[PDB]
Amino acid sequence: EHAKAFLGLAKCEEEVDAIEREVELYRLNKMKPVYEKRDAYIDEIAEFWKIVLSQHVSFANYIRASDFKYIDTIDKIKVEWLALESEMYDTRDFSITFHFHGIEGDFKEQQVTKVFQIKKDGILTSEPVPIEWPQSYDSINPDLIKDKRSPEGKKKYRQGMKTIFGWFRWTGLKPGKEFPHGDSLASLFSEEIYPFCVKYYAEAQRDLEDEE
Amino acid sequence: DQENENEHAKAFLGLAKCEEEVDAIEREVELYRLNKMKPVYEKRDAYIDEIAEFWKIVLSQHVSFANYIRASDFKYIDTIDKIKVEWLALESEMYDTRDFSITFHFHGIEGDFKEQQVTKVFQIKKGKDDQEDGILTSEPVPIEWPQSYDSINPDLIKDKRSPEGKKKYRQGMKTIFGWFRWTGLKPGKEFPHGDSLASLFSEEIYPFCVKYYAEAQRDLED
Repeated sequence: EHAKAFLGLAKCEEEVDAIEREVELYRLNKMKPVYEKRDAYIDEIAEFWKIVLSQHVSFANYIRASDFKYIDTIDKIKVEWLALESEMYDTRDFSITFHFHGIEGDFKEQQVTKVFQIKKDGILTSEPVPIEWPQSYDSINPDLIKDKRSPEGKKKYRQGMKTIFGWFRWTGLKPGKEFPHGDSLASLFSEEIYPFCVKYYAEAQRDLEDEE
Repeated sequence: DQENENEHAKAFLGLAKCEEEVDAIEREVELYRLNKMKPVYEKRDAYIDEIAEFWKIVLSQHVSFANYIRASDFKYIDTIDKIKVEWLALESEMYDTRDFSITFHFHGIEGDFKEQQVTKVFQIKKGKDDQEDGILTSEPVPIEWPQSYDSINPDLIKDKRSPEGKKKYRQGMKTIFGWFRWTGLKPGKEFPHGDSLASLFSEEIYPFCVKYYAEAQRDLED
């Protein structure tokens, strides 16, 4: 028994999913103007992103220690939700653009955009995007390493692919063969870091305020 | 740096205003969701009423609900055969999007617990200064306690100041029935975590009961 009720409940849950979709699209549309206005003010604050990325708890766990030298050069982060350009896109789909100020003689100033899209629930996927790795990473650079057959050549390949730079060539299509948990890192940016960066910034001052 | 510190000040003022706009947007979005969902909840709840043991299964399925009350109370929680939540913000914009009334119907137990319908109201309140999103508060609402709970019933205990009376008193206030007189305005003197329990209902149990029920029915197979 209860079959009739169960079928009805299944249809109701479908209606709920549809509403959630409409609600999120409504929110994304309303937020676009506010984010633009907000980001313009952020661009006026020196080490904003440096401070935010160092304030986020789990972010640091996704990358290597030696990466913070370059992460600290991030001067701008902009996320754009693809669903605002067309349906066919999940509301979780987005492009994220980073601007690195660089480091004289080691890491060049550059702007890199990576696109994340849901594929079937569902999982994020992406296409590799070019990024010039720090000169300091030549020994662990996948495109450079000559002969990754030796025990050290493999160690170095693994070390480099686990850096934030390895994340840029992540696709989510070869589980176990790419930067670990690239999809979770992406979600960190679109769901936490970009939307609530100001709150992280305020918390960073608050924290350094209690130590005062 | 009179220009930069001024730029930072301008920036901070600008950001504070942006957050205010975000807060306004969040409310507008939530009102839209609640209005669209109201009709779906009514239809879904009508199907739920055709499944007699639905709520008993859902409530035993939730991961933390059980942590709020004595295992002893489940005899009575098992008689709940209807739960309906209504969001107050839909009736007036003076209500916070988190404000709601929850109505329970208990089938009862012969000679011990009367069949009855009870509605409790929860509304946000703030203390000012600190960002404080505010906390939930409520007013006591009448419910007829089980006859067997006579000795721990707050309104029947004569002493409740003596060693044994105080113990019996505290036991009763920790039951689901004690939760009905919770208000959130007398910390340490009421049903423990009455506020978190109320949120469990409006944010988890009522909205996702069907997912909990399915998960429970799924564990009966394989």
